Formats: sequence, structure tokens, C-alpha cells
Amino acid sequence: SRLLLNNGAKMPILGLGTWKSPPGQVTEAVKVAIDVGYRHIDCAHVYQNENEVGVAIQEKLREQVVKREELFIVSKLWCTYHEKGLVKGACQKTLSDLKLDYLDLYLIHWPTGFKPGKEFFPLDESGNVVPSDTNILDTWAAMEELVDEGLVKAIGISNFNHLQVEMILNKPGLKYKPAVNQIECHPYLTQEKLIQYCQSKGIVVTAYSPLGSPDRPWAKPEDPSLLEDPRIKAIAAKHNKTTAQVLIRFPMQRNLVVIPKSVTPERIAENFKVFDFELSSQDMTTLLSYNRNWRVCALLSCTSHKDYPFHEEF
Ligand SMILES: NC(=O)c1ccc[n+]([C@@H]2O[C@H](COP(=O)([O-])OP(=O)(O)OC[C@H]3O[C@@H](n4cnc5c(N)ncnc54)[C@H](OP(=O)(O)O)[C@@H]3O)[C@@H](O)[C@H]2O)c1
Ligand SMILES: O=C(O)Cc1ccccc1
Repeated sequence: SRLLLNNGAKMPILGLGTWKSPPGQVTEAVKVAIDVGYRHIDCAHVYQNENEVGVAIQEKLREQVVKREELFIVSKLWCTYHEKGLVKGACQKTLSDLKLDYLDLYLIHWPTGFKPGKEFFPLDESGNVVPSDTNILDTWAAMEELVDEGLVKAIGISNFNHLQVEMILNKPGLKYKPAVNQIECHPYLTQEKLIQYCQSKGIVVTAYSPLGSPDRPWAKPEDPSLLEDPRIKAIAAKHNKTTAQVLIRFPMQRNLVVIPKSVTPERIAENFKVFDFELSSQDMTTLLSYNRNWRVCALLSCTSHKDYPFHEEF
């Protein structure tokens, strides 16, 4: 139900994701998620919907449905805010949109820093992404002060490869270890090496895009579908569960936190009904064998960036 983080806090193993959740739909989605029993919401400034997520959280708090301590609210620092003097400001903007006074967890969204500005993906005249000369260790030191100032309870990373995680763990004067590395993970990208690395260092892994992100804006029709994989449908039929429920239970039995996105109330409810069954070790080993090393999120505009995470093996 909950995993212990290295700061002592308990992170709920199931959360609601909010990337691509339209502002006009996400307030309803979050309110239903909280009624249904979700206690963990994954957010980000770059999703352009934190205000509307925050309206739902405020409504449920005022209603007494949950108290603030029961909720685990995550957001992420966007790439254009990596320099030291910008980090606190980005966090405070997210805090006011969400209408909270602290975050439970704040992640560096990607290891790549972009030129600061109003564009989330700043382009030059030849059309490619303009990098910041900032690095990971300096951004980490700026994240560490947010903990010292009470704005966030825990800090972590996202889309970091093992050498990048290593860089942080080996930083002279390291005060707070990354609590969480949030990475893409599903049966087509099982991440066995990066997961075994992080867990050995006491870092909790959160699996994003657990259903394969079928609503990703760069989807093609010849791309594989997890939800339609007949081999995964078969494992689900055996358990009297849906394929989505199998795909959500899968990371859970690997001791991963999982954050499926939905704005549809019956799917939000369906995705919650995953605690009352178990995949056998045979089901688990079978699902692991489906690995293709296929990424939904490869950040393909930044493949030349000095900190691009996905050139390394893991
Ligand atoms: N840190 C990062 O870099 C990063 C990157 C990507 C994602 N994430 C986080 O991870 C979250 C989840 O990943 P994701 O949004 O890419 O995708 P996902 O959860 O793998 O898939 C979401 C899609 O699946 C549909 N869906 C949900 N439950 C379903 C069910 N029971 N049956 C059939 N279809 C279902 C949703 O439709 P409806 O919404 O229409 O129901 C939506 O189209 C994101 O929202 C975000 O919070 C983080
Ligand atoms: O990185 C993410 O979480 C997903 C995303 C992709 C492209 C632009 C904004 C967000």
C-alpha cells in the first residue's frame, strides 16, 4: 500500500497521473480519484494544468474527505528552470497553482537544462533546442535548499540514467539523497538494470507510462499497443481482470510506485481495483520476457544535449 522513503515519509504505491489531462476535465478527474481512494497525484508545471488540479485538492480538503497529511503530492522542475536562482521561483509557482504550502516530493523532471525563457522548449534559428550551461550537481544543490526552507519534504529525480544518479550520490557535501527516480516502465521497457541499481542504493522507483501512454501526441498506428497485446490479454483473462489492471499490478509486485493517468471516472475507479489479486511468479517472469527496449518518451529533440540520459545502456 505504501513505500518508505529515505526521509521517513510513506509514499502511496498507486498514484494518479495528469499529463495530457485537459484543464477542463482534470478537476473532475482528481476529485473522483480522491473519492475513490487515490492519495497520490503526480503533477508538473509543464503539463499546464496545476491550477485546475489544485482546485480539486482544495475542494476535497475543505470537504474533510482527506486531510493534507494523508495526501502525497508530487511535482517536477522543468528544464528551463535549472539554474540556481530560478529553482525556488519555479517551486513557488507550482505551490500557488496547486494552492499548497509544501510538496511531498519535487523532482528534477529531466537531467537536461534548457535556456531560461517563456518557451518550454526554446529553439534557435536552425530550430534545435538551446541548452543551458548548468549541470546536474548545481541544480541538485538548489533542490537541497528547498528542503532546508520547508517548501518540499523530499526531493528526487526523473529520467536519470545510473551514471547521472551516481554523480549525485558521489557529490562532495551531499546533504539529501534523491528519494525517488521516476522513469518509464512497462512490459516493453522493463528497466531491470536501472531498477536493480536504484533499489540497491535505497532510491524508490516510480514507473510512468505503465499502460504505454496510448494518448501520447506522437503515437503512430504501426506502434505496439500494450493494452491490445493478446499475450497480456490472456494473463488478464486468467485473473478475471482487465489488461489495464494487470499492467498496473505488474510494477507494484516489483516494489515500484505506479502512476496511471486517466480523466475517465470509470477507468479511474477500475485502475484502483488492483489490491485484491496477485500475479503469480510465472505471470511476472512472462511479462518481463516481453521487453523490447521500446520508449514512449525518448526526448528526441535533445539527443545532442550534453546531459541526454538515453545514450548510456542504463
Ligand atoms: N517524469 C516524466 O518524464 C513523465 C513522462 C511521462 C509520464 N509521466 C507521468 O506518468 C503519468 C502516466 O503516464 P502517461 O500519461 O504517459 O500514460 P498511461 O497512464 O500509460 O496511459 C494513459 C492513457 O491510458 C488510458 N487509460 C487509462 N486507464 C485505462 C484503462 N483502465 N483502460 C483503457 N485505457 C486506459 C487513458 O485514457 P483516459 O485518460 O482517456 O481514460 C490515457 O489515454 C503521466 O500522466 C504523468 O503523470 C511522467
Ligand atoms: O516529460 C513529460 O512528462 C511528458 C511531456 C512531453 C513533452 C512535453 C511536455 C511533457
